[PDB]
Amino acid sequence: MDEFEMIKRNTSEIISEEELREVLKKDEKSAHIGFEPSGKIHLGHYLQIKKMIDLQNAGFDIIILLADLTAYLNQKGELDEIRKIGDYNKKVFEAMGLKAKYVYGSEFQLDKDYTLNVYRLALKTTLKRARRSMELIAREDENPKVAEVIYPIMQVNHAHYRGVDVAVGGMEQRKIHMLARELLPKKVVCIHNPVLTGLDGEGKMSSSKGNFIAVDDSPEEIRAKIKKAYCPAGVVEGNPIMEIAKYFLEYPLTIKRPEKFGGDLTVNSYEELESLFKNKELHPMDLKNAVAEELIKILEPIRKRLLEHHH
Amino acid sequence: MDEFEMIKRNTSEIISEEELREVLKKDEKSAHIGFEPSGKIHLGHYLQIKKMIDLQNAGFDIIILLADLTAYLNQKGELDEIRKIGDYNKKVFEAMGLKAKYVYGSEFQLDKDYTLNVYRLALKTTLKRARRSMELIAREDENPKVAEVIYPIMQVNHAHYRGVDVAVGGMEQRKIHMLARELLPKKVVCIHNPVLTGLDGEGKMSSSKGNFIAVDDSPEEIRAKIKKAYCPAGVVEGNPIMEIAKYFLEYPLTIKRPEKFGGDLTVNSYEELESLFKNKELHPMDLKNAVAEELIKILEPIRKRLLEHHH
Ligand SMILES: N[C@@H](Cc1ccc(O)c([N+](=O)[O-])c1)C(=O)O
Ligand SMILES: N[C@@H](Cc1ccc(O)c([N+](=O)[O-])c1)C(=O)O
Ligand SMILES: N[C@@H](Cc1ccc(O)c([N+](=O)[O-])c1)C(=O)O
Ligand SMILES: N[C@@H](Cc1ccc(O)c([N+](=O)[O-])c1)C(=O)O
Ligand code: NA
Ligand code: NA
Repeated sequence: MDEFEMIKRNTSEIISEEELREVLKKDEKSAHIGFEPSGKIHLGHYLQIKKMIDLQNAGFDIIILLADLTAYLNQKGELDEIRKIGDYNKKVFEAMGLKAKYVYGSEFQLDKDYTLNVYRLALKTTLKRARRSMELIAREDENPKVAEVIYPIMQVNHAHYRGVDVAVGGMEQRKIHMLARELLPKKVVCIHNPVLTGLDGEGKMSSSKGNFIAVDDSPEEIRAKIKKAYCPAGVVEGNPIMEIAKYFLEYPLTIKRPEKFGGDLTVNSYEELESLFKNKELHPMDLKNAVAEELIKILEPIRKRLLEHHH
Repeated sequence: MDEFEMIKRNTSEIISEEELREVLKKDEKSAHIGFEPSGKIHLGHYLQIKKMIDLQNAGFDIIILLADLTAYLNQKGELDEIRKIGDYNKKVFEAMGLKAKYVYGSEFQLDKDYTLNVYRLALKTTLKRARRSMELIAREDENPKVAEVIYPIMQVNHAHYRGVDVAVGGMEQRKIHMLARELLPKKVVCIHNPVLTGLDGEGKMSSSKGNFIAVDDSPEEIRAKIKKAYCPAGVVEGNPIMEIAKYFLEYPLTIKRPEKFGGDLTVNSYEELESLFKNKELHPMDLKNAVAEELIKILEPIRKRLLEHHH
């Protein structure tokens, strides 16, 4: 497993693998990701931070944007409060083990030169394209605002401003990134991570949809959340519990079961787990129980680092 | 005729007359108008400059924005060239007799605080409202750009930034001004001047439609343009020649005619002219001839001031 395969692990798409290969030959390389500050940091965040750590171990210089200004544009409240959530988010990301350069968008995104560039990009971006690129990002609004279409070109310009080699995001970011790749002189390699299904199975996992597991949830909270989750037997597609097994659990893995249900079961790989589960050889409740306990152990260091701040 | 009536002369609407009355009681009062730089200055410009001179004589401090940045947003070309046209436009406005403070939008519209305000207004302005407000302003584009909707909120913020008492524009500006009146804490009095019909009668007079009389056109040019113009007998509505008689000619006025067509005719007022013309007592060609000669004499000082620069 070389650096390229490590980086590709568990991604949905890399635009493009040949360009990424060229980047990996450089000694000095940069990757960045931006996060609108969020009041709870959940497994979707952690999946992305995990990817930044992968890149960091591949020799990348890592930048994390606390995207306070685009969060303001996306109707998340005042800037001062957004900034305070940003500082909390940074502490969580540090607790996750990421030492990086943390920057607030408003530190530079209001400079004359940045703004002039944003306006130059606004001349090249159609309203229709801008709106399409925000479909999975914009706060729901029956009356969309001008701010919605300024949002994507801020994110495009950021990649230009920083000269970063690689941009990372969830798949929800992919249309903004392909806009960047179309408009900017330097083409950024984009790495997109899968969108986690929320615990209800109804939509995507989000801080605003109340369908997430937070990295600092208590053990009892996690058990309850998993126990209630959508997880139909034989079904992997849109199964949030199977997703968690695929992206966060360490293998080989021992699923503990009562002997009257077959007793303990050791899987050496997610793919092994997947066949057992598709073949209805693994009951949803036994999967839930194992996922819950292993995730508790996975998140424990993060929760304890954050709880030590209170102590 | 007091200051209020002088200011109201030949306007299409004042939003609102009661607010304007309150402004006129102040000793220190400000009015502004903005112009995207234009390669030819025409009678539509002159009508608006005439209104600024009216205000100036009413004791208003006058500001003229050479709107280089919004012109850039509206797809009029580079900024450096736009700025050069702006400087030419200023010289024409001076030749028209307006001594004022001339400012370029880019001198201040890119400052951090200005931009932050623009983004705050973008949170309160719907895309639909922004687009509607640009219907008569935006360059024709089958694929409208994000820049189109940033444009109006720049103009709104400008009024906020300057704290001006009065904003002046053609009626094409009225939806942007009513947006300003809705969003800003200080309500600006808006004075709207009529939109001149182009010489073809087909649409509005514009620098880009080639249907205008420029203030520096030669006498022979003006005669030709007027001679070719739409001017149907008995019709005042959308008659560009009658419009010119109403907004630019001095009364009383002598229309010279051959005796075989009734001989010279003296009208003491546009309204007099209008009845003679509606009653088909005035032939279009005699109207054209008089309009042409009087307009030539009206524009002569402007043309000579500008021609003295070459000399
Ligand atoms: N769109 C990201 C936030 C973001 C990512 C990258 C960026 O460069 C910027 N930005 O420039 O403000 C913002 C989100 O959904 O959380
Ligand atoms: N179309 C997406 C947009 C969206 C998704 C998730 C979110 O958390 C937010 N949000 O915070 O505003 C917005 C949706 O399902 O709503
Ligand atoms: N919309 C005006 C130009 C303009 C008027 C007033 C203004 O404040 C600004 N502006 O702020 O850039 C621009 C035109 O059609 O020519
Ligand atoms: N809808 C208007 C917009 C417009 C009018 C006049 C103009 O000069 C320009 N322009 O310069 O782009 C634009 C039109 O008839 O085209
Ligand atoms: Na080296
Ligand atoms: Na006084």
